[PDB]
Amino acid sequence: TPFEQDFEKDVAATQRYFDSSRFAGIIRLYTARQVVEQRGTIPVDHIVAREAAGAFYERLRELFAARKSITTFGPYSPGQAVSMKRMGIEAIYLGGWATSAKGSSTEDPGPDLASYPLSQVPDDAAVLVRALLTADRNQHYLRLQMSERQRAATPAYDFRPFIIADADTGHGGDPHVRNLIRRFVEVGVPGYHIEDQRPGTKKCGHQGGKVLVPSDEQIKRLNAARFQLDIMRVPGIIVARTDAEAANLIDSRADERDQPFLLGATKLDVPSYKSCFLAMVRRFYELGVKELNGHLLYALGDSEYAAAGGWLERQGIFGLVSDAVNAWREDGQQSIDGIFDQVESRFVAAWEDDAGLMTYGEAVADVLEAPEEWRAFAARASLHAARAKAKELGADPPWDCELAKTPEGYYQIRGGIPYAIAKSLAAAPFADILWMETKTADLADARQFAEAIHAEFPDQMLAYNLSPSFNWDTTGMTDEEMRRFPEELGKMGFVFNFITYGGHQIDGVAAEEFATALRQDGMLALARLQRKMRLVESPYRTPQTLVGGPRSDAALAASSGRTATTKALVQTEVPRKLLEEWLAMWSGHYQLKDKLRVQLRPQRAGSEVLELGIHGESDDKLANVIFQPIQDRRGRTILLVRDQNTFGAELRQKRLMTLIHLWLVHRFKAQAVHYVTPTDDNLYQTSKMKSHGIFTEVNQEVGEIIVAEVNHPRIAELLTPDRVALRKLITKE
Amino acid sequence: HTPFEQDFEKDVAATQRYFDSSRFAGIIRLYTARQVVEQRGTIPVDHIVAREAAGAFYERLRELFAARKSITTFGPYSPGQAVSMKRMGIEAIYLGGWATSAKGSSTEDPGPDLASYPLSQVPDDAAVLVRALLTADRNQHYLRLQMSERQRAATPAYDFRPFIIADADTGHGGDPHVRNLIRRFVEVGVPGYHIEDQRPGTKGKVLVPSDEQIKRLNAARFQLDIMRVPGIIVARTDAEAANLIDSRADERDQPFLLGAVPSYKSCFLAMVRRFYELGVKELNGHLLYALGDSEYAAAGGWLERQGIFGLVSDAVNAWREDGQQSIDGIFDQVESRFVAAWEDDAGLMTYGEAVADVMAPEEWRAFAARASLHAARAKAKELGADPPWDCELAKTPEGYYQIRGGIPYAIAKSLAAAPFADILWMETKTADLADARQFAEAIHAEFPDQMLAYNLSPSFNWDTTGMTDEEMRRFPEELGKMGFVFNFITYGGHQIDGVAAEEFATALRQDGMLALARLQRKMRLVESPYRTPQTLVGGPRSDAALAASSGRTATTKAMGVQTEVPRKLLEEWLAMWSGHYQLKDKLRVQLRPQRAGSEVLELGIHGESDDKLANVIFQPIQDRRGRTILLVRDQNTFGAELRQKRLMTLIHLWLVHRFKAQAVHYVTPTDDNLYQTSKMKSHGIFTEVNQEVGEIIVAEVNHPRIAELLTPDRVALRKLITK
Amino acid sequence: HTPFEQDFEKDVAATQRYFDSSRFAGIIRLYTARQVVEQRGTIPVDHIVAREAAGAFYERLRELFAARKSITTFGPYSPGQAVSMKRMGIEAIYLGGWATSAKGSSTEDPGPDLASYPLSQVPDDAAVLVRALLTADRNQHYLRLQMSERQRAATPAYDFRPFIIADADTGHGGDPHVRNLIRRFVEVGVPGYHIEDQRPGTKKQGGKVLVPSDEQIKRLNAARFQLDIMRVPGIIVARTDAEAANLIDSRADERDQPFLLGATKLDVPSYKSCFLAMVRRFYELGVKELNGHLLYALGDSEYA
Ligand SMILES: CC(=O)SCCNC(=O)CCNC(=O)[C@H](O)C(C)(C)COP(=O)(O)OP(=O)(O)OC[C@H]1O[C@@H](n2cnc3c(N)ncnc32)[C@H](O)[C@@H]1OP(=O)(O)O
Ligand SMILES: CC(=O)SCCNC(=O)CCNC(=O)[C@H](O)C(C)(C)COP(=O)(O)OP(=O)(O)OC[C@H]1O[C@@H](n2cnc3c(N)ncnc32)[C@H](O)[C@@H]1OP(=O)(O)O
Repeated sequence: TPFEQDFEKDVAATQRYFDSSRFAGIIRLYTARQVVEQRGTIPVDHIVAREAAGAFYERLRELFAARKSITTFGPYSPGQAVSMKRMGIEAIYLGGWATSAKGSSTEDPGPDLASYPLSQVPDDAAVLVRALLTADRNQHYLRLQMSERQRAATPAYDFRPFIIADADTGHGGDPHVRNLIRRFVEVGVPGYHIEDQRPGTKKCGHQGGKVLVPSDEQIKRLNAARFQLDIMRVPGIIVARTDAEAANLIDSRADERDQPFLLGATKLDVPSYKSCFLAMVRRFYELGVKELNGHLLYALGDSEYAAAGGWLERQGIFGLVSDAVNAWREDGQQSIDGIFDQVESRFVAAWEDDAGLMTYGEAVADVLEAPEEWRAFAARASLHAARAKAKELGADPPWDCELAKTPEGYYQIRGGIPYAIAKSLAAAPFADILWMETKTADLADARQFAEAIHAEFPDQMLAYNLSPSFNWDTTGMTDEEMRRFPEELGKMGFVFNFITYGGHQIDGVAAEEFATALRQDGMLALARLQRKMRLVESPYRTPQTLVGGPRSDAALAASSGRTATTKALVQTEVPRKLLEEWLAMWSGHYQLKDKLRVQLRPQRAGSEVLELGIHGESDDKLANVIFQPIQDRRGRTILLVRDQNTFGAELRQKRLMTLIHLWLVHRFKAQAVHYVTPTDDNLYQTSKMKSHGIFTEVNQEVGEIIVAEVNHPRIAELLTPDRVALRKLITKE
Repeated sequence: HTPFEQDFEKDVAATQRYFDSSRFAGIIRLYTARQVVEQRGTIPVDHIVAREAAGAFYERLRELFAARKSITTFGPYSPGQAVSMKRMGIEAIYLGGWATSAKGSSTEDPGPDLASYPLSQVPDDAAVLVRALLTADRNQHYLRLQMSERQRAATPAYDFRPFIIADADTGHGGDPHVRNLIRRFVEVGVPGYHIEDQRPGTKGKVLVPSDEQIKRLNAARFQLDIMRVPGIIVARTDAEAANLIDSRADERDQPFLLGAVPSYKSCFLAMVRRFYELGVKELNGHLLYALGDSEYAAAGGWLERQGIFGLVSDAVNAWREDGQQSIDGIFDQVESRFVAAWEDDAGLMTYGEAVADVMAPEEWRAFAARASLHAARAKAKELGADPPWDCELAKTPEGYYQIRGGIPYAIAKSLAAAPFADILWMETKTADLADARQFAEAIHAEFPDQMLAYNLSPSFNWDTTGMTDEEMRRFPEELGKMGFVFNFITYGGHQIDGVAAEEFATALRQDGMLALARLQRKMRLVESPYRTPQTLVGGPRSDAALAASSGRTATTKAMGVQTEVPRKLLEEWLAMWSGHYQLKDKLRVQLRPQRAGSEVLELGIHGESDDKLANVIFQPIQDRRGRTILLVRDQNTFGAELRQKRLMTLIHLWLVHRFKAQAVHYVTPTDDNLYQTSKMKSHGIFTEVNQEVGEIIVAEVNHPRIAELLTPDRVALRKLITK
Repeated sequence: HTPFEQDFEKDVAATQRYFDSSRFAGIIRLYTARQVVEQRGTIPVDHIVAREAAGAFYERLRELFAARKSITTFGPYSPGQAVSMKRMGIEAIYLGGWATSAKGSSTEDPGPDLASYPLSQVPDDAAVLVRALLTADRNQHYLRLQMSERQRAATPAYDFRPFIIADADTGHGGDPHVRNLIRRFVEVGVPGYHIEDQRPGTKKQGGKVLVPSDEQIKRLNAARFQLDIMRVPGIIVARTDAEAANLIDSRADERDQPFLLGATKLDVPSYKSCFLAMVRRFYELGVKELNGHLLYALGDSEYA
């Protein structure tokens, strides 16, 4: 029947899609049929996400093969996202941290607990996608107005939405994951990252209490994600993150893959950690601190309280409680917060110490005093399997992991890179990119991970996070090592590397500076910003054009049939064009035939150190000057020159650099020029420039500094608009 | 009287007292206390955030108005920016439609400021700011409770009250739209709102009549009264730059109406039809109208006589010559010449100007300026003047009347609105104190107590004004003197957000992770809260919440380097110095940029009273190989009795160590500077010292001697201080 | 011709064909194919739900028009009601501002039909209906796949295509507002929209204010422009409220001028003057409540 044919057709199409190279080495826990059953009859098409996912994945694969990588950050505004793409960053990251910090109209801003509605990050992403798509429409409108030559001169930016957004833990089970993924796709996001934490379990300001889930639950999240993406015909990029490097807890011991990393007590005559904790709290309560009534949460038996009480007595913890409660009364019954913390820390240490906390592998290893054969077996063995092997070998050490459980019921695990590897390997067949969460930026830790993964999956693309809070200047790395760090990640197969909430940070610094500047220097604060924007030729210079006014006018013209009523320059800096005209004379006299362009930008971003460059038709830098203007206390300006070049030998001793100096002196109203660590050429140059009368006086501490005082009469003479004196200078008359 | 009637009378009385309070002195309501109470229903509501903010914010503005002072602010583009400006000590916040338009939302594409977003858009934006501020306050207060009383007197507490004036555009329609818009602002906690006298969706600037503007303001006040919020209503006029108005009905606008030949409309459509007929199919705007043959004929005749049809032929030929591309540019050329021709021939002027051409001259001008059309005609006919004047003839195709925009019209509008508004605001493009004065003086002549507001366009090129840097610095203070109490850089946040993103993206591609290192260094130097971002967003208070929620059962415990030479080092050296010369004064070291975001630093030594005893304004510079030089531009040991005791030598030792300096350059040194550096050479701090008297000192650092002095035993250092 | 120029010319040609298709027979556009393509940018988008619904829905209406037949429907107040009426075999759905006003939202108090809600309000309502219909279809189709061939022939399959004509009120302002409103409808899958010739925020029998025909036409043209950009052949319904209207906010348009009322006894003072004078008398006789005259600055001569 037509009905059956339509079905078989889509199943076949879906099957081809499944079997395409895109999903090589990917396992699905469902059939093409199971996907088509969900799709209904009325066509839908999430084209933005579909096309973005394709190009973005192909591009990452390309960079993986070349051992290169994208290095990006999280934009905190649509403007920031559009800006990054102009500056030529290929892809964008969007994180839950910044989403948490920003809040919304109904969500108070706060810490990254992923406590917002699951719609929060997609809602944020939607703004970025609309910003990018709009930027593209505005760019394309302007480019249509341009001539072919203008189009080859002005650059076209790539505003495709290559985004990998934060899906947190999935915000629940499979219905939550699918809903979350659906919301991302619908707004055009092609990439999503899911971590192996338990939801609503995150702590701030502690180096403890990070709770993982079993690997089977993580895998089902990834599989659920893939299912949803398949239904929607979007080849979305699934990033599987593990938090196992820094984790201490897991909410279940059911999965065999996690059981090697379970910690347990070896001294079994010790009472449970839970019992001992609650007994300690109950003692505080009984001694009269009514505040600490946490024990009322549980219904623990008298036998357990007794046993636990005995242990706390022996170890002198009950002693510390008495002392603490007495200190509490002495102070005069104030916040117990600080005093309780003191006792708890000492209690935890005492329990850990006495209980003999280790893995089952470590426990059986102690009884065997081959050693290294066992470690390898333990690391890949379930609990039931490891016990069987040990008993066969005549080892049967006392080991109980139930005894080490927290009050909530979370089991303790040995966090570290080995555990991160174990988890990531299990997840590799269900994910396109793997990511080990890290606090510390360290290439050795990254290598350990990357090598272990690639040993079993040579084609597995990776991702590396860079915490904005991590103090880089405590690593002891050189500036040059810091510069190369992103490239070193790329070499190890980490293709997508991100400064999570970079946008949040730069947004803050900028607001602080401008607010301070406005109170300090009034409207000069805005003047200085505007100057900065003109120098780098920022689009924000003309903000009406930036947001898309030209295209909007066009729309109004179309809407109104051109009936809508539309009827009713002072120089701020010495223009680059002036030097280009001088270089036209110079190029003429020496008969060079190369049209010379002048460029003046900061040598690096947001630097006071400028670089003037002379560029040929091939865009080769013929000459340059790296300098920085400095004012004295009265506002008198000095040009400080750190480097200069007329790179071509056959362009030297023709006063090319003298023309540049004349422009720089005029542009910056310079009274003097200081050359720091001059060369021989520099001594010869400045001495002759003194003879031509550009400088009145020239002092030279050979090898260290040249100080050249400007001859203002002679500058004025050369700058006369008739260019008589200037023509003589160029021709050497 | 029944309980029902008593409850009513009570609230009416309470509402009447509220009406009559000094807060609303000189304010006219077009409704009674009864009319407000009958809207309120039975079930209590309380918009406390907006209510309390409005009270404090209004009192504060009144305070600043009487002292001839003012708040100078900008529009934050993020909740972080809004919280930041309050830390930096800015008292109030502006929120504008421009930035809201530019940002967009999950369902709104970002774009130009046409106020084409849903009326909920700006309130939704404001809600984030209010929540950010309220949360900042809760986080601050939590931390301050943990502090001791001496820590609380040491650390400063910032004011995070939501003093916001948000953009209500044109009101987004009639009274139901205005009330809905105001309601949405109040519900999210905004205490101030600004409404302009434009026609919606016309952003060629079209005003509305003053009666419509007033009804918007009155509608706003009504809604605020219902909600028991003494909200700050800002009445803006766009009449300074306007050319059109969508009605001639209001008497207050009639003095500014321009009037005249065939109608401007007929002549325009005939011109367009000619382009169409000559073969430019693109220009078919004439199909919008059903203009009669008689009108087309008349209009055609006029265009022929004046040679406009001539210009069309020429234009269409140029269009074909180029090769039939966009007519946009060519049509504009012709339209401009056409407009000029029509204006010229029609004799386009106000009715006052028309009768003036035909009682003294100056007596008439004064009468015309305050007279309706019917009134001005009556007076003229009585005086035996009856000039030909038709304003219908000058109407645009849409039907908008033409008006004489300018500061005089802005004044006329603002004066009519003054009894219904708390703050008046003349929209301006150009920053100009003379234009501001003209406005301020005219308003204050009739309303001495009327508070004003001044907008500062981010796009306005300040360096084209010809003002000095010092004049630019004083501009905000000069506004404050003329009674402009609230002055704002509309979308400042948008601009600074952009520059920051450009720089960091460029920095990241240029210097990799050093781009982040440098940002972090900057944050440490100014001691920014963003240094510890976990604390900033409110982690400490969140942990407390988790402890309460869990009864301290939730597991938080586990089982199984100096980045810069610290200021403290110098403080310890100054403790030795203070000791030897027996000063009782504990000396504090401060090193911040001399002005915001500058490479030029200022090290300052501060006493217990926070008086600056000494300072050094310097800036580190690298050569091409990375070698560092300290460039000193100024230096002071301000107290004469603290001089020649090697105070400045200790500071230099620290600066040289902190910045790994190989040399020190002093630019435009004084005599004291020559004496100082010469003696510092004798103590061995410098190896060589060259001095071009009055111009520059170059001092090369003696690394052996620096290392010696920095030895942790401080033997050499002790000798230096005491000798 | 460069690849850039070729891609442009291609889309303009495609757009021109679309313009000239029979679908838009007798329809005037005040803009060119070029002016539409200029707006579209580079990155593909596709509003397929609205596009396909618009096609089928328009063809079906044309069919019924030629047969002198019609769809008789109502406005569903819930997604359940919308799905239900399709089961009962009603072909198309209406969605009105009245019900949207009466229902309110999480931030909008329910109230009279003044179209004072944000312009996003009715599209937000429509989005629920479209999702309800699309979901009903997916649920139906899932069950029908489980059924045998015989069962399929037995049990009827309902048509849950989103044939909706939704209320765009007056356009909620000028062309930017209309285009934004239309865009929001299309994005959620609505293929039909109705725009009336009233002045916004003017609704109250009597006191019904119309706008000139040139302004109404520009709304419709602005709507068409937006639909063309988005490649959706959307059904534009032009409503007139002129049957019961008494007022118009301008006399500029020639088409309305035949219907203008005027005074023939010219020795009578203006209606405005007489109204304000009446109110001022109440005020002067001591009713302080009636101070509406303070809104205007009417001269002494006019008051006299
Ligand atoms: C700035 C610093 O602190 S680092 C030192 C700068 N950079 C370098 O040393 C890199 C190598 N050097 C160079 O590239 C070039 O020689 C530069 C940049 C120093 C000078 O560039 P040029 O284009 O040659 O300078 P320009 O032509 O303006 O020279 C000005 C005068 O000095 C003369 N001059 C320049 N270099 C020399 C030389 N090596 N020997 C003799 N005379 C010289 C020129 O002939 C000219 O005088 P003239 O026209 O009367 O003969
Ligand atoms: C920095 C520029 O670009 S120009 C700005 C210069 N600033 C001023 O002129 C402001 C007023 N002057 C001053 O405050 C001083 O010049 C300052 C800034 C040097 C501060 O002075 P001090 O804190 O006394 O500097 P300090 O004591 O470290 O001087 C180092 C040596 O020079 C000596 N010295 C300082 N001033 C004098 C002087 N006027 N005459 C002789 N010797 C002097 C000191 O005694 C010391 O040597 P000694 O103790 O072995 O004899």
